[PDB]
Amino acid sequence: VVDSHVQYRLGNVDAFQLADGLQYIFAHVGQLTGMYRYKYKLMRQIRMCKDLKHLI
Amino acid sequence: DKSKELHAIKERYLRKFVFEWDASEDTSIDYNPLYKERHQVQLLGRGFIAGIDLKQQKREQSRFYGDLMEKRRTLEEKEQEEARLRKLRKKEAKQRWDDRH
Amino acid sequence: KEDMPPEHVRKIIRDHDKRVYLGALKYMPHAVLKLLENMPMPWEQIRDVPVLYHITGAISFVNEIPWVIEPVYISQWGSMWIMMRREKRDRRHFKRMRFPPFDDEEPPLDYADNILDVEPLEAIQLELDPEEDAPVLDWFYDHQPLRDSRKYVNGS
Amino acid sequence: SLFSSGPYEKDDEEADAIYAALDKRMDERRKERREQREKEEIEKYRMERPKIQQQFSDLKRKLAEVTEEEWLSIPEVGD
RNA sequence: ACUCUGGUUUCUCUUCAGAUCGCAUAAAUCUUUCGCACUAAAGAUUUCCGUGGAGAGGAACAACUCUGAGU
Repeated sequence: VVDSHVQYRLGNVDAFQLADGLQYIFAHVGQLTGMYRYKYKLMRQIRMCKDLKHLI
Repeated sequence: DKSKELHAIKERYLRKFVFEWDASEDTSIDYNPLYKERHQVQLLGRGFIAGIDLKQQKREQSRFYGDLMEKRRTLEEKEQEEARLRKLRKKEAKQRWDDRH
Repeated sequence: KEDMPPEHVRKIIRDHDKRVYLGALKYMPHAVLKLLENMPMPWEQIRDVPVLYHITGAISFVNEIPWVIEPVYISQWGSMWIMMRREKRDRRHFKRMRFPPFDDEEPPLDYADNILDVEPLEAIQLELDPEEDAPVLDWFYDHQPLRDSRKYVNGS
Repeated sequence: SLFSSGPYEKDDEEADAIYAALDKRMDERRKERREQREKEEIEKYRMERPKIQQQFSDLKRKLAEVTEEEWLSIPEVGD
């Protein structure tokens, strides 16, 4: 997230592109983060984020 | 449906990290038509749901309130409404005028 | 306990008995939570924030809290949604980042060098027509909209 | 602990004292009520949770009264 | 229309708060529950996420616009 913000502030991508990147780094991020194996309980939060992404 | 309704009446009388919630766990499969196809919340022809596209939401209106508005409004009221609609269309065109490639 | 300029903290970070550093390292998750909470909103381009730079420099925590007026935040979110819908329906050739940053093993970019120099691009600020947005023209966009208006807000 | 207890010093003592004071200050929010409730719960559990040692504690206290002749005349269980 | 204790902002500490302490929402342990528990419910406990109440102390600039009061 911090590096995406830096790239948004380094002129690599547009601000709308930064918002899309944040949306990707939050929703559908269980695959990217891979925190489910570390703590199985987080899968509920991952499913909630997926549902929020679907609604949005 | 009908057989499903009768079966429901009789019934009332008597590891793996799944990422996406499967559609099996969904609800709102109602046999009755009245509780399946219910009239939407048409806010007196002047409102709609949030988030959805305003142009799309207004386009897909039921037109029931619009008919009453066009068959009840006064002639001067009709002229004022036409002027307001013309102003809104001009604003949309100005928005459409700023779009180019 | 007077404050100090951030330049000293940046120099210490770029420059820095392992007792003091190891002892105070026990609060990194709090710093991570503070950094997540104090991330800039889409309406803001650069969001300066106050932090707590440890003497050892092991962890710096953002002392500020993200308190925002509810109607102002709702208006910002609605304007952001409208602008996003417009940009999506217009810029159909949208190339989302949709990838991890290039630093697979690269050293972290120095915020002084590659982040404190380039002027950022314009954020997602919906156009404000003074015909209907006059009462909230200046109050619509800010890190803290009413951080100084005594008449409107409580204060700092 | 991943950090060996060996490499300490007076500065280490000061840093540890400061960190422990900060932790104790940040842990005193509900510390009094939590401690009182936990003590009451332990007292309640003492009614239904006798230690194996506690079990034979009353017998072991009186068992010391056996004299040396009594503690030496104990026959082998084979007879 | 006379006068009068009465300024707000902000920092810190203590203490209390079952009030939707917060128009938000997590974690952990035990317990009961059918398993053979991310994909599950119940009861409790605890720590965070951060508040309101009051008191105490501190530094900035308002001194009576204001209001309550002494006409």
